[PDB]
Amino acid sequence: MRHRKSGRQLNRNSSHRQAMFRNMAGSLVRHEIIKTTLPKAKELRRVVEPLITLAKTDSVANRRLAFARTRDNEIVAKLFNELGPRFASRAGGYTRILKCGFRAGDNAPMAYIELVDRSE
Amino acid sequence: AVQQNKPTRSKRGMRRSHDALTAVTSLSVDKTSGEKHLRHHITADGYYRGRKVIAK
Amino acid sequence: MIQEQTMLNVADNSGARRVMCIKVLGGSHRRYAGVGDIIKITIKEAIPRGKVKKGDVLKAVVVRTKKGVRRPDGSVIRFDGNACVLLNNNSEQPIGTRIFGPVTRELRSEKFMKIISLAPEV
RNA sequence: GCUCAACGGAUAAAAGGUACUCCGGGGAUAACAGGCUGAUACCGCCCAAGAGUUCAUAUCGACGGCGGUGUUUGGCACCUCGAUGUCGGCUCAUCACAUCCUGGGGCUGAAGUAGGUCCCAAGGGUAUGGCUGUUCGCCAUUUAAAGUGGUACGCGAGCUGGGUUUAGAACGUCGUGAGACAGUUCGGUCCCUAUCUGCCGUGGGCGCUGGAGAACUGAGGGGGGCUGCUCCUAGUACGAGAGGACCGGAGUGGACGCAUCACUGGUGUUCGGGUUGUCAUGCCAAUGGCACUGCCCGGUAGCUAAAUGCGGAAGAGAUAAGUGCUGAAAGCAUCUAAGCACGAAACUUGCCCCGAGAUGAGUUCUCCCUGACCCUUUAAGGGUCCUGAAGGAACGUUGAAGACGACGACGUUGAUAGGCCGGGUGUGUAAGCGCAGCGAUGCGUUGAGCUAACCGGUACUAAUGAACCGUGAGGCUUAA
RNA sequence: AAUUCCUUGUCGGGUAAGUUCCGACCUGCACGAAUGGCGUAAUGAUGGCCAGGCUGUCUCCACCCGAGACUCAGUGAAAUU
RNA sequence: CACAGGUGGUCAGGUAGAGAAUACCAAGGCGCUUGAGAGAACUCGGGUGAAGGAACUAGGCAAAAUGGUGCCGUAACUUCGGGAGAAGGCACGCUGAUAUGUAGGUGAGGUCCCUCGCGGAUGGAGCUGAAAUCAGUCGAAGAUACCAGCUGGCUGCAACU
RNA sequence: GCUCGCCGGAAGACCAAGGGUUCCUGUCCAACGUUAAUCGGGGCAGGGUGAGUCGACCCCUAAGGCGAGGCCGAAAGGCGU
RNA sequence: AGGACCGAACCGACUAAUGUUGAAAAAUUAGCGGAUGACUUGUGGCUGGGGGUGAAAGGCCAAUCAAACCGGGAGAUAGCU
Repeated sequence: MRHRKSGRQLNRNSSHRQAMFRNMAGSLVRHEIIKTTLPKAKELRRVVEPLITLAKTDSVANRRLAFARTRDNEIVAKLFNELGPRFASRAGGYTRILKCGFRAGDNAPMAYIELVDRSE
Repeated sequence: AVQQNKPTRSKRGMRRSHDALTAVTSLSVDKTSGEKHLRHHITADGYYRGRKVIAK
Repeated sequence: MIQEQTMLNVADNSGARRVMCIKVLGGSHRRYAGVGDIIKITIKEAIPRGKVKKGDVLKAVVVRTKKGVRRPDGSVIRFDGNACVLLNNNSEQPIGTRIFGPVTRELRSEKFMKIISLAPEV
């Protein structure tokens, strides 16, 4: 019974869920635009936006927290060097989901997730 | 577990009366490109609400 | 929260050390005896040359539980063990003289006044 | 020349076991359950010898008599052998009333408490364990009570498989033996994805007569209806005492039911921390992966019980057995014939929920549409152009709503979801740095760092201009 | 008694309560001496009984994590009739 | 059947470990030929659980529990071997001193000798290396994970493998 | 291609047995692959297996088989030097 | 030393759950017995159906066993359906 609960199981155990969202957040920070499934993007919001919010104040402790949650020094560097200064004047809403049809293989609803000002 | 009597064409059709597909009610027209698209979905060329937010 | 088959310590000098509840008295299908409730017990361990002896069947009153009592303000008093005080079957007065360990005010009824009087606390 | 005697005479000549089993048949024919019957069984009544301290009928009732049920044991062989799974247990029940408790009452060998028996009454309630495969039974301890029966001795396409009823083995007994035993013992495969009826939930369609949005009435249906103990009246009535009430009133419990999360807790693999082994991020330091969430310690929201609120009613109407008042037939007497008054947890209401497909489709309030032409089998007819209202639906962000439908909130005229800010809660003093110590480690910065679902805010992101369905005053008759 | 019908034989032990178990008895229906009798340390995925510990076996179920169940796209059976 | 099964022999790295167990890794190789959602009943495989603790049941079925090393201690009975790991109790991580690595193992140089070298005593450098006592110290817990006996009593049968 | 996860006394490497072209390249996706398929152990075509030293053959024999003459047996045939 | 003990490989199969139109015409998971011996295993050989083999269960003899399978007598016979 799901009364007032948050988070989608996505038909995975918690370890696989954490690993998948770590990889997907790395991909989104790297490329600034990724095509995924709609619910996966809905959860990638909750995974990626706190990380960019953490990337505002540049400190060693925040770098180590980001590396703990990402396990990619290139992603941590890009966050704290580019996306912190980029979004420093924005109160949340760092991302954008655009629905883009359905997957041919399994008819899954598809969405692009983008950073709100990528300019590419 | 299993039938005793063969059901009929009639009962088959009555059971299938709820299998009809609902066609798309109305497609939305892009304000800039004028393309037809599902509402709240981007166009085939990559437009949405008059803005070209797609790499290709 | 005392059922059938549950072991209780004895908080009196009647002689019994451990007793087992074999019927929760009251109504039909009654499940649990809390503090201040009368139970039917069998003695499983007893000091030699005591008032009572092993195998005896008689009545007892629950005076301490691990489940505890709730007070009207919402507080709970829990104990590290379940203990009872032996009673005569046909008179319901305690067999022993001394009471060991604390009790609660749930025994503040006209029948358990003799337990409350000789209890060391509360 | 035949006890060929099984006497229309199989051969001159012939016994058994099969549970290691087989094949053709039969419901022509047994075991289960069903059917007919009702000897038997159980219950009920008629007579009254007698028992009952005197006393047939308070309570019993011999010798004998008559019914009822279908309920035990049986009788029959009607269905089933091209299969209707057997005993007990668990889960879930449902009716009857020949009532176990609780209610009402007559009599009593009813002084009181407590009982007995009979009549009315089926609303609700109606044990836990030891032994045994058990149903029963004995025992222990309870309860207001632990009712009696029907339902395929209810319930295996719901569970089990202890017992019976396979194949292994052994004891006693029987038999020359193979084997056998209504003797005992140990072991010993229980399939089925639900088409139809039914039932519990939930939708789509059309209808309800112009469309749409709400709010209702309530025909009808379902739920619920249990009870203990203590105190007062009152140590009163009654009683030689021993004991000890009716009626009425108050409190406090057990079981059951609904709701809920304020509290006490459980859970909380989405929060924090400790720690083992190993790999890794170049290395220290710090983190991550993996080992049941590695193993543990706590713990948010939600869900939840053991937690805590509430409930069973009172009242009314018509009555059952019963009690009467007046009162003739029948000058009296009589509860009854006329008439009148009481009378129970049973009935109808009152309590809660569903409820207009209630096709007998109901009522009320509000909103909306007020254009031209052609056509002909003239009609509640067809067609073109203009128009497309109220509203709905669809789509999107979604919910303490939900399997999917459905239902509720919201879509820039915006707090609907995520984010963000502040708080709160949880964990328990992060990392970096400094100082002390040889070192593990400790102290300070520091109740620090981090913190899911929570609370209060905030348009940062996502909820789009549109299109889509839905029309254009709504039949006839009679009457006012 | 792996053997005893009556039988849950009797008495005792253990339990609140013991048709099972242990010990004794002997009216052995229907033990008995290499189809061996009676004991026996050790051994046993062997039968029966009792106790400590342990527990969701149970009172009485609650919450959680995954795989199905449910919806969507693809392919696409069966018994039976 | 592109099927959770069966199929002889050889090879055998690191860390921890008694180990070819077990955990995590290397070389090397794979994610198992339908997926996407949702997060009802119920079923299957697991985690945890207040109070009680076998009241369940035909039966403790199944689960829970025990579980390592060292030292101490160890019953009836017995065929003198056993029973026995009976039962039961204590200790256990990390750091430092003893002792910049101790006891022990290997053993270069160099001395020396030699029927002579791939040589035998001396020597101890370097390398490896238990175990224990004491002192301190962190945690709720030091066998921390995986792995890893439940114990006892009475009795039938069959000696035992 | 980068991350993630699993095995690692195996889910890694190599043989015998068994199989027979499944091996490698180019091309195609009807059918086969429990879905799609550009992919494939699928269809089509072409290519690929080099030994004095590895194995077989070879020389020797074991269990066993066959077996000139022989013994035996209705025939078939059995045994055996 | 041991038909000794604990325990992997290997050989087995006591309990439970699952599964029973199975992943599987006997298996999977968790536990479980033996594990230097009366052990296990590869290659080849021998024993043939009223026969073999059997630490013996009527067990096994190619998913078949109180008398295998194939072909024949054979259209056995069937007072039965």
